[PDB]
Amino acid sequence: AGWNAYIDNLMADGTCQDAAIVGYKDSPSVWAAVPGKTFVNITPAEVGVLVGKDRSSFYVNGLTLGGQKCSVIRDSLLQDGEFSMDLRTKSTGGAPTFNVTVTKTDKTLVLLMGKEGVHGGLINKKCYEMASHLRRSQY
Repeated sequence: AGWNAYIDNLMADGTCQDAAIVGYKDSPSVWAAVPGKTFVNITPAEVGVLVGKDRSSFYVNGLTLGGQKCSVIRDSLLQDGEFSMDLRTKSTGGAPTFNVTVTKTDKTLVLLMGKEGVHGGLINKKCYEMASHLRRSQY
């Protein structure tokens, strides 16, 4: 329970602009998300591609989250040990892009988006430690 607590902790820093906890087994659904941003709009369909078996067009085609187009920098989402995927939003001529990290637990996907100028290495670190935290309550 209390999935909002995890979102609140992830957002306490001020360096992040979006975060969401999404259940992806059977019937994917957003369990907790930042109101009014992009992750709150993820659809079961996009989730299907994330935990998806076909991970080829990822590097050369990217993917989308809550409608937002993204590029894939690294994908170890299913590879054991790491369990995370690092993306960068896709922007227009000169629009600022943002770092995104997706981490997978037993039952959920933890997503985090940083603000402009925040290192990916940091978004990844916070997402990763948060996912580690949830697998302990067997989630």
